[PDB]
Amino acid sequence: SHRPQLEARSGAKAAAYTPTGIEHARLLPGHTTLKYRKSWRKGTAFGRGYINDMTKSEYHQEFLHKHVR
Amino acid sequence: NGPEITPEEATTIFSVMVEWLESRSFSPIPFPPLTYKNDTKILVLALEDLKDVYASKVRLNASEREELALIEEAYDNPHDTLNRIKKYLLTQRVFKPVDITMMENYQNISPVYSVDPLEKITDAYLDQYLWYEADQRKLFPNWIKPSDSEIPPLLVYKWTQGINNLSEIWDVSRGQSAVLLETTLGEMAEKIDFTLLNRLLRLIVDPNIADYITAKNNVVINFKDMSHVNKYGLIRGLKFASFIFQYYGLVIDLLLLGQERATDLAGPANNPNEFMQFKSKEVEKAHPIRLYTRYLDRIYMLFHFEEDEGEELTDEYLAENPDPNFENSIGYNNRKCW
Amino acid sequence: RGGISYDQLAKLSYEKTLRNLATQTQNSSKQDKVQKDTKTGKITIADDDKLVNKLAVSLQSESKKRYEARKRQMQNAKTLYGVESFINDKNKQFNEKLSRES
Amino acid sequence: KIPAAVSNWKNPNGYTVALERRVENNTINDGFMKLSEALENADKKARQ
Amino acid sequence: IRQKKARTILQHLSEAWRCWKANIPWDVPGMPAPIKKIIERYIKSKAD
Amino acid sequence: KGGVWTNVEDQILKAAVQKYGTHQWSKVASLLQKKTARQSELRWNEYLNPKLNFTEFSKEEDAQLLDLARELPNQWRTIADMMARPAQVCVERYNRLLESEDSEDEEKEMLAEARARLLNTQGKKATRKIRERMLEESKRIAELQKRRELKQAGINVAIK
RNA sequence: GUAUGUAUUUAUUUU
RNA sequence: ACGAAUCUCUUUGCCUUUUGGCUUAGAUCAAGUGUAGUAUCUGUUCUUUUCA
RNA sequence: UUUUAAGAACUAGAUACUAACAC
RNA sequence: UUAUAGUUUUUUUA
Repeated sequence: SHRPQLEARSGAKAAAYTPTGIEHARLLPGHTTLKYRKSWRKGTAFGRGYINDMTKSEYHQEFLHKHVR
Repeated sequence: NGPEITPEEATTIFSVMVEWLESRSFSPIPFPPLTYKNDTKILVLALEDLKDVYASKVRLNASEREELALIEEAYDNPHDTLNRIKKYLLTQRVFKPVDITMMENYQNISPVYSVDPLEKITDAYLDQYLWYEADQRKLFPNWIKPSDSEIPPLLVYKWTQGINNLSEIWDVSRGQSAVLLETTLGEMAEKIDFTLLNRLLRLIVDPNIADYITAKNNVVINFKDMSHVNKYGLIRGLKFASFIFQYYGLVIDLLLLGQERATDLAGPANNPNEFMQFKSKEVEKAHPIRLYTRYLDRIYMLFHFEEDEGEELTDEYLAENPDPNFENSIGYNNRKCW
Repeated sequence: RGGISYDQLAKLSYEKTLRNLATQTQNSSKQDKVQKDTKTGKITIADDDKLVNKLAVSLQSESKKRYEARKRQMQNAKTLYGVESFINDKNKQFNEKLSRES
Repeated sequence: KIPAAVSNWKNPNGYTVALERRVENNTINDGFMKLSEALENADKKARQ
Repeated sequence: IRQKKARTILQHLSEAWRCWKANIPWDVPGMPAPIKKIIERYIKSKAD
Repeated sequence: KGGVWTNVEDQILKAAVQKYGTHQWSKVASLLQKKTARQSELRWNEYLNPKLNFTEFSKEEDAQLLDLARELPNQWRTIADMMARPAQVCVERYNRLLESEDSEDEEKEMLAEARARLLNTQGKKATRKIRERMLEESKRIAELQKRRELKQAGINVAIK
């Protein structure tokens, strides 16, 4: 008994109802009026855009190359 | 995309380790022999090492209980088990999966592997056995030191005493300079490449045991549903995954030094130095490189320079990276604490 | 081959009940208005009480024969196939839908 | 035609299913072949 | 043809997603190409 | 403690997988006694699962084999997939390929347990409903033959 | 250790 | 001869009681003890029919 | 017009689920 | 073991 909804409640079922009279909070009058417009170094062994995707991205692979570590 | 190293680099590296070793005149390890003089001792150690995970616990879960069984018998029947293992290494190449679960730092994360108990017990024996035979035969030279003799802060200390009390660094009379590198190896293991390994281990260890390792890595990895063979990099939670790790970095090192300067640091195998030692001051001064110390990842190096050599470098560098900007001081980084 | 559009099908059934209706009428030869209300907009048609009952009875017997095709189809279909695992009825049903697939 | 769901994880009525509704191409890159055989060459040189 | 075909295709939706978690490459053996496009589209959307 | 695999418990498994699907194993080791998650799924993926390839060699598979396994020193599960052949079998038939070189009681009671378990799909709530509803029907029948026997006395008592 | 749910008709509705 | 109709069966088409959500696979998955209510698993021994 | 259960008696308990009941 | 006891991540030493 979990069912995925297939629907939504038509406003009409509400619309027929009679009112309440409760007053909520956010309806207190505010913004009450509008506005208008007018040598050694040789020793060592060696002789001398935006890619639309995510887990292949450059950033994201940096990030996860930091944090999960 | 195939193997990255290219065969070229491969050959160069291997040859390096080779002339090191033969020049170093080192005898490789034999597989643990059937008649061994030390053996049950070593197994004493490893098993206590597993024991200690569970010393504290009160609730013991299923795999655990499985373990304590496997242990208790292992105490009881040392010649039994020793035979069981030496069998296992001589043969078995295929292994149960492995389990990652990541553990949290609230800032970063770290992988926590889990092996499977028999595989563990073998390993721990072999881990222990490696370190003992190696350090017995003085594999690693001084300068590789997350080592025995020095707990970390003491390592800092003798590293200072190294810095200073070597001859002369503080005479600025001319232009004279000295420069430390602080580094990481980036990914280090996660590029460790088996086919390279199993060879480089054919150097220092019997073809079998090494085989047991290279074939000891690849496993499935089950994180819950997600699962994949591990074909390439390195799983460190393997009991021995320390050792080879150090090993591999040695290869890095014999590069960064290059043969000679290493031969400074080691001296003969007959007279390997203490940490900070040389023979004459010149042994320091035969080269710009004075200290080299590599701790796990971080590499730490000390160059001693005079305007001659150093301005010949900045001749190289500058020559190839002229900056009329003079902005090379922007991204450059030093400490925010001081 | 195949699937028939819901159009052509409705036509074909129209033909079948055509010819069936024809066996009604003709077989009834073998075995042998519109008024409107000026007062209100209602219309009044006069029909025989005959042929209304043949109509209804025909409908009922159709519902019967179809109902019985479906029922006998239950019996046979659920007795026959013995292969796939079945926990309950609906495993046999659905699972035979997965057999209907390929 | 849309196939019918057989989902490795949930089985919300308990229905049972023939396994295969529940349940590579390339080879290697010869970079390998060259790698191991080059390692091999330098190897046998060295031992010699 | 809607109701059953629809809902069951959604079951393919979810199954597709929790594939993409587990990394399952998710090739349903055969299935209309465009619908499969839709699934890829959305699962990208929810993915990001 | 050391076990081996009867085709009894093996069959109970393949039935279980044939219901719960692969990745729910912690249930598949419930029916199955004697065994664990990793044990179950270990033998499953490594052996039992039919999609694996069990067959002989071929010279494709063979020259293929000595090729790959010679190139890659030991990596078996990699090479395995390279053969599309099961791991330890490729290992085995390999070693043989170089070996041509030479010089019913309480198990019937557990099967009663699982065989009884699979057959109820609902969960505690639905069963609870089955009961409650039948109990309602007993209430109806009772209250009826109440009224029936009261009609056999002729006194007619109306229903609530 | 509990939420939660269910029934609790006494005072005669015309043959 | 074939036109028409009833019944029966086979095939095809249409699927008829034919998987109804999400989050970290939602998380977790074994070590106990005595007695007691109730479910059920097996053996043995005997006998193969009708009327008011 | 439908139908037919092998029948009867004897026996112990093992694995069981659970218990605001006994460290 | 008591004046309880589903969510309040249930369980470790110097």
